[PDB]
Amino acid sequence: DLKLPRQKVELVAPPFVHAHEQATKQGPKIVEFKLTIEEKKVVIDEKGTTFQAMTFNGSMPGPLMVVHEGDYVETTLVNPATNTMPHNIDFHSATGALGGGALTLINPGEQVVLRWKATKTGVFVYHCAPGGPMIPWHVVSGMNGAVMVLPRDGLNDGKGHALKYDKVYYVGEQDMYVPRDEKGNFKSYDSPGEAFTDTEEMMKKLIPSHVVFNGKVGALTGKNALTANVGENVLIVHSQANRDSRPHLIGGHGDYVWETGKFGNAPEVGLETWFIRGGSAGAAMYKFMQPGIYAYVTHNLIEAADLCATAHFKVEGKWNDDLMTQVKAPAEIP
Amino acid sequence: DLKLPRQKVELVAPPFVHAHEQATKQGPKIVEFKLTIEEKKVVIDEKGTTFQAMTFNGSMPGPLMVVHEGDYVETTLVNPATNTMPHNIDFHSATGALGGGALTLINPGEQVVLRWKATKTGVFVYHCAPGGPMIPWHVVSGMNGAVMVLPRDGLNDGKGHALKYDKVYYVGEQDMYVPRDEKGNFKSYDSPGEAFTDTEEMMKKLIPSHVVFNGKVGALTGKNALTANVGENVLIVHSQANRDSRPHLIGGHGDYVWETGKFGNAPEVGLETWFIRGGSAGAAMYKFMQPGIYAYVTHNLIEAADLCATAHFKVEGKWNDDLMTQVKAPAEIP
Amino acid sequence: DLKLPRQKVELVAPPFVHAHEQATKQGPKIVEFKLTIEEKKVVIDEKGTTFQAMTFNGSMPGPLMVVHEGDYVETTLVNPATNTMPHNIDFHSATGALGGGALTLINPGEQVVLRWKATKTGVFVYHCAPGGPMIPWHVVSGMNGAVMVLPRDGLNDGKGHALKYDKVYYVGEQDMYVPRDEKGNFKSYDSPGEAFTDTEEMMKKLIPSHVVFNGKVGALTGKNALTANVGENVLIVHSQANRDSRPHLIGGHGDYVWETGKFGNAPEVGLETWFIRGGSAGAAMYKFMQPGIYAYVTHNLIEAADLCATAHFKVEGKWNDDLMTQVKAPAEIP
Ligand SMILES: OC[C@H]1O[C@@](CO)(O[C@H]2O[C@H](CO)[C@@H](O)[C@H](O)[C@H]2O)[C@@H](O)[C@@H]1O
Ligand SMILES: OC[C@H]1O[C@@](CO)(O[C@H]2O[C@H](CO)[C@@H](O)[C@H](O)[C@H]2O)[C@@H](O)[C@@H]1O
Ligand SMILES: OC[C@H]1O[C@@](CO)(O[C@H]2O[C@H](CO)[C@@H](O)[C@H](O)[C@H]2O)[C@@H](O)[C@@H]1O
Ligand SMILES: O=N[O-]
Ligand SMILES: O=N[O-]
Ligand SMILES: O=N[O-]
Ligand SMILES: O=N[O-]
Ligand SMILES: O=N[O-]
Ligand SMILES: O=N[O-]
Ligand SMILES: O=N[O-]
Ligand SMILES: O=N[O-]
Ligand SMILES: O=N[O-]
Ligand SMILES: [Cu+2]
Ligand SMILES: [Cu+2]
Ligand SMILES: [Cu+2]
Ligand SMILES: [Cu+2]
Ligand SMILES: [Cu+2]
Ligand SMILES: [Cu+2]
Repeated sequence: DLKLPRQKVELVAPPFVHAHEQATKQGPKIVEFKLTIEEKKVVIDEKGTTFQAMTFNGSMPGPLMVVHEGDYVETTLVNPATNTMPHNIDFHSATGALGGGALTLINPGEQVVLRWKATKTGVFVYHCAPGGPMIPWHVVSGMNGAVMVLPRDGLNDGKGHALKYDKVYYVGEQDMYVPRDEKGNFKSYDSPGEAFTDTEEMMKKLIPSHVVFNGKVGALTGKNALTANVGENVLIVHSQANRDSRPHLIGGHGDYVWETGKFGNAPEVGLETWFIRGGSAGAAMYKFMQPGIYAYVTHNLIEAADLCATAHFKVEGKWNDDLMTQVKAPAEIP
Repeated sequence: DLKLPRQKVELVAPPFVHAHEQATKQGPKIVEFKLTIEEKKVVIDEKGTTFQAMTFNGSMPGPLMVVHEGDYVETTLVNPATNTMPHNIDFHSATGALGGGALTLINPGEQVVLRWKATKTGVFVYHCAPGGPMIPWHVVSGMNGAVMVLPRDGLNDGKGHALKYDKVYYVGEQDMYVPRDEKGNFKSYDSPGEAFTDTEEMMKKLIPSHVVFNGKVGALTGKNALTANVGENVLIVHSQANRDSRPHLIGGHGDYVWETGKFGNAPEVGLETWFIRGGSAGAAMYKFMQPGIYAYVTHNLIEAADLCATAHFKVEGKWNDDLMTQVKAPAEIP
Repeated sequence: DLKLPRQKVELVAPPFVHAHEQATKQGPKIVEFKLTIEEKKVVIDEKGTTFQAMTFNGSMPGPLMVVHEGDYVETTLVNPATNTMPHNIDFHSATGALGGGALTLINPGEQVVLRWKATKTGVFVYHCAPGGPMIPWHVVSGMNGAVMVLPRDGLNDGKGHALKYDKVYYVGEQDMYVPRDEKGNFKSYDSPGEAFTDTEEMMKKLIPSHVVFNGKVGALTGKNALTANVGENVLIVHSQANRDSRPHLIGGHGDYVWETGKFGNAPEVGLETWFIRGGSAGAAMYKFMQPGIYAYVTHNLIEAADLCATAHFKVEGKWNDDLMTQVKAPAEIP
């Protein structure tokens, strides 16, 4: 009965984002996505700590889905028989049925197809939510991602001017709760079910052992640093499905920031640090002015430096001595 | 000397709100309220955990008081002789004398009458604040509520359009600190005074044992679910006198949100999750589009699902398949 | 090559702020500041608890630096040989080289001179950031302050009207992590290096032992209360380099608040409590209407009353009975 064109999207792993238009002359379509749930034991730090992860499409965060206002998002959610638990999906962008959660509960061996109309613009969390105490556990195990619903005319600054990004990255931040044994070492478990009792006990005390971007300490550093060039406008979408975060680009700013993440509201300008409320996504754009390394952090610096929540940008281009210069290099005090 | 008409209000227990006008053709009046303090041992969870509560009018939160800009709010605060402690009241809506606290300290057996002019619009916390370390203790024991100061022309969207709600609910969120004994069971106490030493020790560690709406786990579920119909615009006032919260309506949105709670500022639009700073009230309105059950939570999902901070809405009306539909019910993977 | 006039500033200790113009007819200048790092053991509470502090210019917070948009800020950072550790400086107001941190690392016995162009208006954090796990440790040891970059036309309300303050105060809030011994007493250490292992262990658990303004419990009370008169417009700049805060003026309001701290955005009006994201500064102005004592707090009241985060204002002037009056003093219940 819904007679619109269908478009398939090939999702890509974060922090990258599948190809899409900002402004578009397309009208509404049914945009088709597939998410396959994977439960897996992963390594989350450089010491080799393991973690019983539960993921959409194998990644933490789940991939960014991008559509336009008035599109219909049709998701095939697949829970292979190789998984152990039921799962579902709640889209904060969607209206009704607990975001879709009440229509998508699938046992191992099942799949389901949900369609929702993208009536609200912005960046939004999606996450699993199977019921009761399982809700936080599946979310903090990694089962969360985001979806971006763009205006058909692209982004604007609330003063009539278009804001076009040259690239977009998705940084998903994950609070993780890994219990310790008596002597103080992190515990390893054979299954998510086996990890549950100790992990819930820790969860209820509200202090994570790790806070990471893209699923691991250091994920977005070295070979996998984010990149830009001087003169490039970069959009950084940041999500946190369970706990607050305060993003900050060290050596830069948020030129235009939607900290609550919703494009019906004008962006704020010229921020140092912004705030992602737990259960939300927000977005910040910045035009790089200087080359070199930047760190992108949550500005609880204990979390950033000690618990895992640091990414890098490596930026190419020409240094601008008008903006900053070392007038006198380090020298002995006279 | 103040020669205005007097109007009595009969307060009602949360989450309901006493009858009031949004837009009004009344001019300023002296609006008369009575709050009677009650210290009492209550049950706060489905396991039968007890808690030494201290309340305005017997409830957590204290009732919502509603007036209009330029009204004078005249409160008779009563501390019956059956209570054990001194108490007072600080209105964040008021100007001077620590919000009224410096003019309202009453021993058991006393009452006091305070008047303040409602010069600031919005939703505001009120709470007890007797001095020193007693301040946090009385607040986290339950002695907090809110007051709404409406513009005389009612609410607007900051773009010239009236925003009229069909109903309003007040959700007061309470962080509670219940100590445990050596074997890990919650402790019970014979009096607030007896609970104080153990409770303060826990308080200073900044992790609540319970986070509840309307005073108890499950208070706003089952028979006492919040209700609406498709097409109804519902205002949800949310307060937290001591600790941050991040409200979220699962399956809905905040169509118009004043997260800082103050009507001199335009609302933000189309939010997924909003943020109530500890020590404040905020407000969100939503027009329901779909029938069914919704959950209203703080979106720290550990707090929501595990510590008590979940309410339900039951919504009547016709399902809208354009907004959401289950294209294919759960089935075996091909 | 940069041929502008040079102006020296004599910094003053917080909460006071060096003399400056709001609106100015001066054009851009090179504004010269000197910061001398001091590592020192200090007393942080009325019980005599000691703390291994690391400071810019001897104070926590470091002093407020005030310039105008388009000025060049030239800082001589000095690390005397009497210190033990390397240090540097990151300005959130600056563009490039990790805010200056990558250009300012100095060993004991060295100094460095950094210049940055003040292209972003607002209040901004500055802090030390020597690398890795040292970053949070130096910040939570006290090595943070703020810089205010004013529009050349002064502040405005976003509706065309000037906002001129009669005085400005800088409240720097510091989360401190002081370990305890087995019997529960705070530990003392002979050096910052000796304090590091125990202090890091505690830091990673994300619960401070103390949260203070101006470096000590009670710093901004008694002789050192903040002051005002009825009719005076006071700007309160609040910073927190590592952890969120929720300022509140008990008995007052935020008449105009930039909670994200950036003057390119209009202020919000009529707030009760505002929110300083960790890693940022914000600012609130209030015109006092009533005499008497006010408390200025973070409205986690446990932190305010029990962990140290309370300042006072003493305000002179005439009481306004229209705004507030005690209709009936405390009396026996009829
Ligand atoms: O940036 C959103 C903000 O901008 C305003 C103009 O101040 O509206 C603009 O953006 C709307 C949503 O994209 C457009 O529909 C509108 O035409 C455009 O002016 C605000 O109304 C809005 O809050
Ligand atoms: O919603 C408050 C927001 O709306 C504006 C118009 O953009 O003012 C409106 O609301 C005021 C307060 O109710 C009215 O007095 C005013 O007349 C009306 O236009 C903003 O000024 C305000 O921030
Ligand atoms: O208060 C900042 C806010 O005000 C507006 C007007 O609504 O611009 C004013 O402030 C700018 C920055 O100081 C001035 O350049 C501008 O001329 C003045 O109108 C907004 O554009 C801005 O967000
Ligand atoms: O050693 N088990 O906690
Ligand atoms: O500047 N950030 O640590
Ligand atoms: O290298 N000292 O001047
Ligand atoms: O058993 N008392 O903590
Ligand atoms: O969608 N909320 O868990
Ligand atoms: O029910 N299985 O297709
Ligand atoms: O007594 N040392 O922790
Ligand atoms: O009103 N403040 O506690
Ligand atoms: O002092 N009693 O009315
Ligand atoms: Cu799941
Ligand atoms: Cu959710
Ligand atoms: Cu009390
Ligand atoms: Cu208060
Ligand atoms: Cu340092
Ligand atoms: Cu920083």
